[PDB]
Amino acid sequence: CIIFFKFDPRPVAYRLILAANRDEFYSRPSKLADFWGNNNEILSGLDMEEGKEGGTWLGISTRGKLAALTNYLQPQLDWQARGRGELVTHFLTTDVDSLSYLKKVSMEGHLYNGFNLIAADLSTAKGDVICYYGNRGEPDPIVLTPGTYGLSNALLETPWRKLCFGKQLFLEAVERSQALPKDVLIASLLDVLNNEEAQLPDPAIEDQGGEYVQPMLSKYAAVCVRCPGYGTRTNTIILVDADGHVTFTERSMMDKDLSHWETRTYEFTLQS
Repeated sequence: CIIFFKFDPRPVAYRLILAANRDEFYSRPSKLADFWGNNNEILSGLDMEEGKEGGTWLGISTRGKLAALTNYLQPQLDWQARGRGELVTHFLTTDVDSLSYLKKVSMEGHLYNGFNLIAADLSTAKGDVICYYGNRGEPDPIVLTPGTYGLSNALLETPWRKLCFGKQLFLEAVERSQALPKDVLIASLLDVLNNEEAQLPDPAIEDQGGEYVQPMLSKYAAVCVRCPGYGTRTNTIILVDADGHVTFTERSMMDKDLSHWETRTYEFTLQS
């Protein structure tokens, strides 16, 4: 997976520009993004793996909650651990602020396989807040300062070459698009997320992934990952403009087919 986001709580301009790839085994059942929840207020794709249905990796609510998760690359997993898909879902469905929520997750981080979690509260009145915690890094969640961040399958801002390369492409796309309609920005960011140029060698990927990543290395080290049976299945763009207007674009691989894709774009305004 790889996520880039620029956030600016005091637009002088977008409050949030987010571009994310979900990398996963192509066999894992998923539902394309649509609204769900008791008031139809949550927008996200959904995991449909048997026994883990309703988890997700990225979502936003019309009340302004946003969260995102990436797995931490490991040579071996604990198959008895709690599933990570509930971490985003539980934030989106409850009324706990991002920092308090991550503090509670941190107390239980040892119950999951490795993960990175971003949780955000978007409030046109109270001021946006974005926090970060991962259970393979420091124990305390942090409150992020405004800026442009990258997150892949190490920790926040770990300088994997694919992260550094993707971040520069992301920033260039934002700059190229500045004086143009939002459709150009979204198009430019979809192009970034489909860049398959591997950034190698990467000793950091090799060290963290051990033997597991060796047969994947030549493809894993790109923004858009194309491995046998595994790779970039979803491209998601989320824009929040200064007025709280949200645009959510999800492009999804269909029928396990690299030539079949479906993209959905939704618009809504953040509610107070």
